[PDB]
Amino acid sequence: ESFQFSPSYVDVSSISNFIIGENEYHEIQGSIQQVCKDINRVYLMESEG
Amino acid sequence: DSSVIYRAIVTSKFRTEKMLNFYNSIGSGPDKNTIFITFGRSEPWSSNENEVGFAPPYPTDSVLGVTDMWTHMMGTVKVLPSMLDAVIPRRDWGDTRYPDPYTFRINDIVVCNSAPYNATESGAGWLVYRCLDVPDTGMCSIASLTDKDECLKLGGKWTPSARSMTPPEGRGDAEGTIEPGDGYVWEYLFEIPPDVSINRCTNEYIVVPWPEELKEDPTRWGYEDNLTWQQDDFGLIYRVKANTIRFKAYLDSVYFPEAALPGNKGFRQISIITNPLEAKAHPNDPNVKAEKDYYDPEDLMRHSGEMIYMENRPPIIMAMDQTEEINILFTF
Amino acid sequence: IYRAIVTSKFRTEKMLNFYNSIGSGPDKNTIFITFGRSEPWSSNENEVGFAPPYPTDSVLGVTDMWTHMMGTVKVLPSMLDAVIPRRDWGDTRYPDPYTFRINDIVVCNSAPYNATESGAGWLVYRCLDVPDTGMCSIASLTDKDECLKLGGKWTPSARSMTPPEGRGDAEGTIEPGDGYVWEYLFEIPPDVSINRCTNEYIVVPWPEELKEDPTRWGYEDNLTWQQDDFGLIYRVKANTIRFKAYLDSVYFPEAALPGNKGFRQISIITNPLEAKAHPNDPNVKAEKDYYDPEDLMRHSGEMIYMENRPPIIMAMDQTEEINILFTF
Amino acid sequence: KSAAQTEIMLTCTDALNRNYITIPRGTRFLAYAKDTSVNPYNFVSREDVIA
Repeated sequence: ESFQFSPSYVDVSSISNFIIGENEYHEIQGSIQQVCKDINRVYLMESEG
Repeated sequence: DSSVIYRAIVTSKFRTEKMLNFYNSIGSGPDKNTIFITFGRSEPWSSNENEVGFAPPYPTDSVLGVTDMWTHMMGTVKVLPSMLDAVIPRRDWGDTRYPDPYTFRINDIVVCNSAPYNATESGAGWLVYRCLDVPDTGMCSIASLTDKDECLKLGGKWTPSARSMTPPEGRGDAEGTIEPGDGYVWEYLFEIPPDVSINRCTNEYIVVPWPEELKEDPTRWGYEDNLTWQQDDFGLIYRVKANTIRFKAYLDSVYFPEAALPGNKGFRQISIITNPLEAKAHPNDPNVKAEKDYYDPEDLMRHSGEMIYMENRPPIIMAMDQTEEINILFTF
Repeated sequence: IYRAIVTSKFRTEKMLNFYNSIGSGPDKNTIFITFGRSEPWSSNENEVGFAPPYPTDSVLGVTDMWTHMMGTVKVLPSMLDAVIPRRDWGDTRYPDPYTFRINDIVVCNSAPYNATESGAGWLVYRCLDVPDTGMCSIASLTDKDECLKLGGKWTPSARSMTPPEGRGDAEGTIEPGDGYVWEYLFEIPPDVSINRCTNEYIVVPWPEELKEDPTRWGYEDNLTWQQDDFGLIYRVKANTIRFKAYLDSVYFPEAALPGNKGFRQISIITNPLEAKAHPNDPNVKAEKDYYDPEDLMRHSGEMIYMENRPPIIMAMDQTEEINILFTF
Repeated sequence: KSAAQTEIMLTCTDALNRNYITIPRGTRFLAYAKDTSVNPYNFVSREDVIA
């Protein structure tokens, strides 16, 4: 809410100032198993999926 | 001239530490403190006592003072540790009642979701944020400095000029209002589930979780998400530096009808006792700590256990079918 | 509008819990004491009259103290004692050796002038009643009884003849004659005396430690009528604990080496966890008596009490001692 | 007595070209009224604004 739009603007960004919308966050996921014999050994990768 | 002159301080944490310890010390049966809370003195302080402005005489501590307080005592009630909680003063974002709802000072701790105007997010209990950084423009507590940063470079308090736009949000570890823009930054702590809010929380004081009770659920307190690097932690109260414990107790007429009867002038004064021992028919018999929740003062041994804290009030009148509640807090 | 008070005992009580709270390994506090900051306060720091800057409490202040920290030492509960200020009968040096105030606590046998009785450890008496003639703390009152009936303090004129004696209940040199009357408490056995006692502060026994010997503490003699009692510390109302610790160069030769400007500031820490090579490894509380600050996890445990001094210079083969007294 | 009150979008360019750009409160504009007089009439930004 707030801002009037109206025939107004070329700019994409001034509107992006707030589209409303939503922002970033982190989350922690699951425990881990070692591939072999130690977990400190193993390393992580996550592609988005 | 003084040769050696040195400086030393106790951290506010040590206040907390005592508490957490003190919390540990209430026992079930054995070798850890047990607590009874007592009221008495139907007797009137003085004819004035009713009138406005009357202040009952300031209590006296002595083997004499004990006896007297021990003399009139109407009734006694035990305390379970689960009625003991750590608490910090509640402060809500946007709350009209209290000053500057929109103006926060560094390290202040702000509750969210507490109230409709406060509430950003439905389907979640109360939130607890601390406010790390405040708008740059403002005023310094030290009158000499007009810059926040300079005020703080010396360490004097700073009050920011610009009010908060929005109550803080996000689980996110840093995450007050950093990117788009604001003067305030907000630190997240944990979220409080509603039932406890409702049952524990006094709008002045949120109730703060125990590390132990936390060990049970990090999630129900919303703390499970984070990052500690010490492993399990749960020592959260350290981070918030709560120095204040809340005793909660519940008086009911039924345990002590005699002081409850119509026409009682009520009890003037209150007293708490720790680790009293039961009455015994034979003085050579071994002492017994007190399990049951209430004892007529008779069923308790004379003077057994130590009473730390004595109290005198204008008369308060208990009444049957009334249910009266007492809270006492402590900053160690 | 009401009035309410906490008993002085609760001071004692805090201690007893707190005393209970130092744990060995598990789920009860462990205490380390740390020194650090070779670094000079300022060129002056050495000079007379130098007072280090008033300490700061903060995650920042912590870090810095945590940064400089030279060394760390544990504390065993047996190094923690309840204590009250020592005052001996008859000691010339200090004023009114012979003039005692009601409820004052008097040690006997401590010294030859003190000593009435050989072959017994120190005694601890409290002085119930004082000579009738004296001085009131309230200038308005010339009567001890009236001063005290009102409750103002009273200073007695007449000195004590002899330090009190007898195990019995108020003695008090009451029959034959005296202005003082005396109540007995317990006797302190010599070994503990010599080793524990600071001439300002006698060491007061723990109830548990009391539970072990009522006799070695001379308390076995009395009368409790509650059966075992032993809550004696309540009677003396000691609110003050003495930390005793022992620093030695050997554990920390590096700070001991010739030419160190010494450590400026002191810090105690409770329940730190061991260093781990792998942060996922489970935490470990710290048993050993000393840890290099390295061998301790960064920031692990809590430091209650921070301290800053003009520089003190440790030296190897020197042995330095620290005492700390908390008044609850 | 109530002030004139009006909204203006202004097209500007940041010379520093710092993509985050604000206007402070109380910036000054000379407003020519339909003349009861020739003189402009200062309008100030009641508050700062970011773009």
